[PDB]
Amino acid sequence: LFPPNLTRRYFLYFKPLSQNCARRYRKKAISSKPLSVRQIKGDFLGQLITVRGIITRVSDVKPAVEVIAYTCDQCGYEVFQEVNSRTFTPLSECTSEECSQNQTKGQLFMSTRASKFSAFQECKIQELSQQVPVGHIPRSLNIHVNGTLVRSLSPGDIVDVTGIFLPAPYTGFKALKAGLLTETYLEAQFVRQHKDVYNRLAKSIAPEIYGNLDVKKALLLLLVGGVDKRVGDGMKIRGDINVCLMGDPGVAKSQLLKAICKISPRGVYTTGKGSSGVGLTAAVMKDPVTDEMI
Amino acid sequence: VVRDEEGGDYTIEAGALMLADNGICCIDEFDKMDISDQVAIHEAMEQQTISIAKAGIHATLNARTSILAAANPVGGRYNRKLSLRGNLNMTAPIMSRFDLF
Amino acid sequence: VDDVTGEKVREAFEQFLEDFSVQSTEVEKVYRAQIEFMKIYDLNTIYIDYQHLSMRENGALAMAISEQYYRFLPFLQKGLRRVVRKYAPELLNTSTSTSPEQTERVFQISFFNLPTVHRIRDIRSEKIGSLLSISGTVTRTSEVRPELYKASFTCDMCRAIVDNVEQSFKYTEPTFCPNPSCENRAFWTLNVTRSRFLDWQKVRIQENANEIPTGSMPRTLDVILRGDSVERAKPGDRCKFTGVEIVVPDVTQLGLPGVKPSTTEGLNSGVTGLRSLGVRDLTYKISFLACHVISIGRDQEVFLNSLS
Amino acid sequence: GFELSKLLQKEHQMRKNVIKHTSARHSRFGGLLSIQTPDKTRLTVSGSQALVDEKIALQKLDDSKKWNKRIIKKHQSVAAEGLPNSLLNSQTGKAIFFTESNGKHFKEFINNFIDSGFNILLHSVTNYFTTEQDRMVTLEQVEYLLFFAWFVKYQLLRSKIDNSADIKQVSEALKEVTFILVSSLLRSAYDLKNWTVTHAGMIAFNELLNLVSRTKAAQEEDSTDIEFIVSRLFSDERIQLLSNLPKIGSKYSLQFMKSCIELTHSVLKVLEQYSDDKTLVIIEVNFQKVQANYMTEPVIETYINFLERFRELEDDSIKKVFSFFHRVFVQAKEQALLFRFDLIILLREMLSPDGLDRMSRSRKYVSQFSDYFLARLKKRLKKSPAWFVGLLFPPLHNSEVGFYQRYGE
Amino acid sequence: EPLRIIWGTNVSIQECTTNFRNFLMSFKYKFRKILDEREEFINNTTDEELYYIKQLNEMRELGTSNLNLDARNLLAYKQTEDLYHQLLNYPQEVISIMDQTIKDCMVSLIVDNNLDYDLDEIETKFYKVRPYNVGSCKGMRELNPNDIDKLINLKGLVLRSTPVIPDMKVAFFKCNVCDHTMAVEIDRGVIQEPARCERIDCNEPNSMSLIHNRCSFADKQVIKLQETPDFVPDGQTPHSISLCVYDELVDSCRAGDRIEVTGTFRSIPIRANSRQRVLKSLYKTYVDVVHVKKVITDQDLAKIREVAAREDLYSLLARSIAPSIYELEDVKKGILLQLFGGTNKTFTKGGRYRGDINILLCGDPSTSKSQILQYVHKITPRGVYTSGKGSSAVGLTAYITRDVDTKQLVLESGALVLSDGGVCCIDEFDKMSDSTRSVLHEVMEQQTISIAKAGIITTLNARSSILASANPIGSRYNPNLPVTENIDLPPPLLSRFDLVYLVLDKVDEKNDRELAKHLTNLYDDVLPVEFLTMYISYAKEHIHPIITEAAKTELVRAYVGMRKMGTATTRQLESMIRLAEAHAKMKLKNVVELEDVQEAVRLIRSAIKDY
DNA sequence: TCGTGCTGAGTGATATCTGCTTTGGGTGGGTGGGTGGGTTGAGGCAAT
DNA sequence: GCAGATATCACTCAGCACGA
Ligand SMILES: Nc1ncnc2c1ncn2[C@@H]1O[C@H](COP(=O)(O)OP(=O)(O)OP(=O)(O)O)[C@@H](O)[C@H]1O
Ligand SMILES: Nc1ncnc2c1ncn2[C@@H]1O[C@H](COP(=O)(O)OP(=O)(O)O)[C@@H](O)[C@H]1O
Ligand SMILES: [Mg+2]
Ligand SMILES: [Mg+2]
Ligand SMILES: [Zn+2]
Ligand SMILES: [Zn+2]
Ligand SMILES: [Zn+2]
Repeated sequence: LFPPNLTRRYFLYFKPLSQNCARRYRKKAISSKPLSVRQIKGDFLGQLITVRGIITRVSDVKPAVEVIAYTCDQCGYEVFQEVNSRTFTPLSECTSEECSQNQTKGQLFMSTRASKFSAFQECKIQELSQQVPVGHIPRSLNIHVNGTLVRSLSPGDIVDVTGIFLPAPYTGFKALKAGLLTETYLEAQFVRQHKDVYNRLAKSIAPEIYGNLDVKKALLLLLVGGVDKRVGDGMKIRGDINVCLMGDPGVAKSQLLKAICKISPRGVYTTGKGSSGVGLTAAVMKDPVTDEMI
Repeated sequence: VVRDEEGGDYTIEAGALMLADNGICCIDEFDKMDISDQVAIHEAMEQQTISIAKAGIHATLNARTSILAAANPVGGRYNRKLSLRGNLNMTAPIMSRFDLF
Repeated sequence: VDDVTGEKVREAFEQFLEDFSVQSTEVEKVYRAQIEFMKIYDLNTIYIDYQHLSMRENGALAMAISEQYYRFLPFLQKGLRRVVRKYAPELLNTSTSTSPEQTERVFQISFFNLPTVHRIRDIRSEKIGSLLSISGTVTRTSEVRPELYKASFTCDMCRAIVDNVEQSFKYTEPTFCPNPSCENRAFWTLNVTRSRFLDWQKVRIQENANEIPTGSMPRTLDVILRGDSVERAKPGDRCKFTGVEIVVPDVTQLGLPGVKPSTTEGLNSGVTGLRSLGVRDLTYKISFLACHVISIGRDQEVFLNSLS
Repeated sequence: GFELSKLLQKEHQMRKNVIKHTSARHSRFGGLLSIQTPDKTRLTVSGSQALVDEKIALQKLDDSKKWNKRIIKKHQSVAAEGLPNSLLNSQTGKAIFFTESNGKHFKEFINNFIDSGFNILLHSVTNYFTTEQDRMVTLEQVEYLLFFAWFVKYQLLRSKIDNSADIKQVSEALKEVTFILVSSLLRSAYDLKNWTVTHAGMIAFNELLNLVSRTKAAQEEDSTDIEFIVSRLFSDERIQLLSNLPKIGSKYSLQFMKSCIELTHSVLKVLEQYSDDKTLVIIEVNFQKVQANYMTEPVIETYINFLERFRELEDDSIKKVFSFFHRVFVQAKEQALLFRFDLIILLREMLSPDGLDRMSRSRKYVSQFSDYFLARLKKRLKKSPAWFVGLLFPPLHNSEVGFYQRYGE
Repeated sequence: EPLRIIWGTNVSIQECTTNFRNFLMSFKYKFRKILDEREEFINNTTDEELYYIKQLNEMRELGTSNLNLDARNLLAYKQTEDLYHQLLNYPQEVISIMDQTIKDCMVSLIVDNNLDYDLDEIETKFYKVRPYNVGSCKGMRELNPNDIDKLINLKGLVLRSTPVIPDMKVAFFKCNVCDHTMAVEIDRGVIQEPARCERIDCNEPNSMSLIHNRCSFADKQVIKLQETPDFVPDGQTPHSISLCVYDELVDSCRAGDRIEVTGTFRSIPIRANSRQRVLKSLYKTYVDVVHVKKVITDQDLAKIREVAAREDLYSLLARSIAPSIYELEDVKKGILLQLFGGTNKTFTKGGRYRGDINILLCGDPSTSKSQILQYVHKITPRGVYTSGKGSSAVGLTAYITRDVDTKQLVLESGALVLSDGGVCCIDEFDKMSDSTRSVLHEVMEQQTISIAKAGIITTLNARSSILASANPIGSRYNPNLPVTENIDLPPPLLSRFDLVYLVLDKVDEKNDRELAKHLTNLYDDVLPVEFLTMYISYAKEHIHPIITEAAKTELVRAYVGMRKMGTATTRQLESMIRLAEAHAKMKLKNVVELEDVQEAVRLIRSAIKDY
């Protein structure tokens, strides 16, 4: 009656073969062995492999149709069409046995309330700085995420993604003029993420630095950011303990600055000039391409 | 000179001294105007014509306009002791051009 | 099948144009006098005050013309032509040796003094085909172009002639040859000499700055002027137009000889279903056909003559 | 102004009726209805308006069907037979609009001519073409008959409107020679199957019947002379021809059917009047037998086909068709003839809100005829279960059950 | 008897219609209070009345075709508990049923009540319902395929809206042969065109043509919504979702506004190419909006008029404008009179005169200057918190740019222009280049800015009040030297300002003690701000003082006396006029009395300070 | 009074056919590819 | 190999006149 995929409400994923299991039972693990975008060649197409890299782009979740459902205004019968490619052609005339025996030219109309959809995301993974050979530029590999794995990848993250390396055959006239070159992608299947108190917590601001105990106490107070910010009928009182360290060259200021500034979960070390072209506070620059002040 | 709308070719767009042909033009704060802009109205004041030789637009327009302006002193208030030229940053040519003060 | 309502509106318009009069300082027929004025001075446009229309016939005529103007416009022109024939026969035709170029005069009716004035932001789709007045600032003015009004084609097979073909929005050619024997159905040649053309000018207007909400981008609109109302609006100044709000289709989809077919992220899908649009969809764009334009803002003897 | 206001008020009512079928939301809003029939099956109908009203849902389901049965309409233009455009092929309602002055001048000219010399012209023409009947060409026949009919109709209307004018100005209309000529032309046209001149003769005969009825009503004492003329025009052959005329009219143009309706109504009225007044003799003529000759399936088919175009029809035509329907239904009690299905569909279409105007004169007749027909049909259906299937197929012609089929006993 | 049923479900449409009609017919707000565990708040007048009957009657009297609906009200009733779930899960069918039921209810109300209202107006009017408050507000990053074709609630910031787009509703066809006209409906964006003329006499096939200018049309608009900055998880580019609004909701939300929208989360295919039926497998997601909410009564007027009778109204308002600031009564009073503003004058045979007041707050650093700036910035309906060295000459007035979408030359509104009718705020006036300050010369004098450059010659109205602050050249203010030296700024500029205050942080054993006790309690009643805003708005809109002879007789005296003791120019007299008019506005008087002008002159002398 | 064989007429389905690009521009991209091509100049504004 | 616009041919149906 209806296609089997329509009734399915689960997603099947494959977990790679861990190295420990392979060594335990005297076997070699090809899927779990991490690779780089450089080493993913055409020979690996159609296999379950793992890729190590940094995510550099993610897309919004969009519904990718899997089984379209139509309704005939004459029969009252529903027609289901499987879609398993980047493109499909909608049905026009009913193919039901009722429209055949009566040979009525009933029209099929799409109904999104009965179709099947799967969350879709497209991402990009790039090589780490430790995998690019000298004189070569980093490469990027597209990743497709379907099912429940969507939203498990975010920009700027180091991951070990296992998936199926498949091509994407072209359709229509594009196939003839495109040639034999095939655009490939990765179908994600698994993702692994690479993850006197006062005096004591003061002499530990930069154990390496020797002197400046009171200064270290002040930096600890800065770290705590001690305040209970008070907002009444609109008045706002700042809750930040600013501090400055003047003196002469030689005293341990910059070392203290980088230690104190690494200790906090969030920090930004910059010179008085600012972060590159834009100076400290902010600046408006003409867009090189769009010529719009940004 | 601004590129033509829906065109790759430049064209001349009128200005304040062109829309006021055979009319009176008003400038509120003459002193605050930059020196670069002040010298712009030098040919229109006496020659009564504007000549531009910008991109492939060689032309000689006509602006027969009377210009009336209001200016503040160099400082905050008019100094009785200093002369007119002393009070205003305007130099000899512009002052000579003006009919009355 | 004739349109009874259209003919009745035509008769009412004829009666209004004929018998209407206004008390002067004497009583004189305003519109018969105006028609005589045109006859003497060879004018095409006849200006009609909307308040006069509303005054007469309990306002039913005014309601009919205002609510549905695109529908009733041809009937008004028919009534005007009948009145002109009745009173000034020679005005119908266009004006040492004989001249064979005597074409029909294309009269134009201009309505003004509308009780209400709208804004570009107040334009809505509920009032397409209605008589309304708007105000704006002229931002651009395209050059005057000739517009194909009533074409005249000759068959390429038997060299027949088919005349008085009405062009709606695109280049429209005949379909069936009038000659019973000929088999031609799609091959025609335009007779550019026997055709008729109208002056055409497109004017873009943006809503006046003060009317705009604070910190909002002005909204633009396209206005079409024809006949004697060309090169009246000028860039920069502020003008008051009166006319009919129309909607222009995407003519490329309908099928144009030589041309090939064809913010919102795919949501601007038009309407499909016509036989002409085999698989394509037609999208619309609002415009404005203006019939009246108003500008909101040598020697001694010449000036003295003007002075009263 | 008053006419324009009335027309605008009618258009507003039509717009209000149309608005009831339009959705408040836009086209792409969506919404699918699933209407289940009694045999546990559901059909899908789209549209917002179909959700609330079942009639709209069924109507849309009907319209969605693509296949259409054939309709072949072979019609010949007047130019093919060398005739000019006239009432024969023009629309029933096409009216040439006149200015006040032009209309007044036209009225004055026609009135003067009729008062002056219509009789002499008709006498001369009829004598000349009686001398030359054989070589008549269709054009001349049609023109003469149309002129006669138009002038007689205009004189009748003028007499009805005002009594100042006289009805004797068309005296030659009742003169015997003209009647014989018209009858001979009509008979020849019927024999030779020339439908255009047949239609013209039908119109002329209708006008002659109207004239004779009006003159008899005006002066019954002097009608004794008129009684002579009627005896001639109701000959057995003529009666058969008139009875057959409606039967063939079904498969022809609308104007021919309108003329058939007019002629049948006039003939029935005159026959009833004369039968009631005195003993009608051509063979004594009884209204019952002539009425029976007019009750046949093709006549009802022609009438139904005529009423299918009620949208373009006038009030008088609707009144006349429904008067004949009442005659057949009640006077002769032949309800079996009208127990068809096309009539039911037509009645529902005309009584529907989108159909005939509710605030209209004809709707009274339509509603009354409906009420009566529905009541009688319900009674018969309760009595005879088998009629549930008889409503579709045409009546039988079998001797064994024909009597029971028709009269129910 | 065929049974109408919503496709894919088992809900009878007749049941929905009857339940909704019953709910509308008999619903009292007391049920809503009972549901929310607010039983003790039930009154006997508003909660004992047929809510939606009054709503529909008001609709009819005002001639409107809209009824806003609350889903929680549906939950409150007994018969419409399942209708809430049905509306949530099948929004389109339920919405259509509700619209039709509303129209039927209006018709039945008119007919049964035996009113004289003509049925024509209601019959031809389309009625639409706009449900809102339909549940928790989903995030723009939490919409999954599961939630397709269901009613959701969103909140975001409007980024850009397209112009009005005409959407066809009913098509119009005319036969080319017999000139017969018929109208056909449109279903799912498809014209149900006829194959041949519908007339019987004329049946020529393919002779029907579409008359473009006689088809009925509706309004369509496309908006882009950006999620609120708070929802951003880890500081990336915020996502955006497209919205569609039709009919009334068109031109309801402007660019750069925070709105809450309820609609259906729809999905639609995208065609791969223009000239084929082929479709992409990825569907476009968007929202079909059905409701939008942008995030005076006689009783209030009777209440407001009661405050004006209070003798100590001046002190009350001056103490409520800035509750936190301590012992700055004169500064607060001066600030308050700026919010009210002078009196507007339309004046032909010349130019318009505007009653806008400019105040300068220059003094020692630690005193509450910026705090008052923020406090006033909150109150005013319009205003830009521009600072020193963070704003440019062009940035304040207007910026010439081009519109990419339209490819036309347009101009943006600067800080001063964006404050039209409000009060502009400047923090560091001294730390501003004189090149930019020259812009303010025209704003404070003519209340307009004229720009002529690169083909754009137009004037933008900048009818705004300026409130600036400055700090002394030194670390503090030195009383010994004159004012023109301590604060910087050109001497002439200081004369333009209507009032120029001078607040200094003197050192004392009691003032400092009281201030410390006041700023430490954070770890004499004041009016609530909500009522104060209404007060000032009513005063600014309705009242319009007119000067009296007694005012002039002594205003001439005051101005001549000010000039005699000696800086004092006509601007001071105009400032006195504006201040006297503004103070009268506070007490809701149409005539300026001697007392108000006396207070104005009193304020002016005691601002610079009476050495 | 009527029944049926012959005819012209008109759709329905199916045969060949052209076309399968197309296009200047960065909210169409660069895993679509350069044998499909894109070659300014003035004026305004931030930085200083 | 694929979708769309176009034109070709073949088959079947409602009317017509005559003969039963
Ligand atoms: N108390 C101390 N304990 C340990 N090392 C110290 C101490 N004082 C100074 N130093 C050493 O002095 C050297 C000074 O170099 P450093 O990077 O600190 O420069 P700086 O003068 O502090 O920087 P800047 O002047 O650029 O802010 C560092 O190597 C630091 O190790
Ligand atoms: N009279 C006062 N009332 C309330 N707070 C005060 C007062 N005087 C000083 N302060 C406090 O001192 C601080 C002064 O900072 P700020 O107002 O930014 O000074 P400025 O803006 O003039 O540099 C404020 O945060 C405020 O809490
Ligand atoms: Mg350092
Ligand atoms: Mg400050
Ligand atoms: Zn089907
Ligand atoms: Zn030809
Ligand atoms: Zn037709």
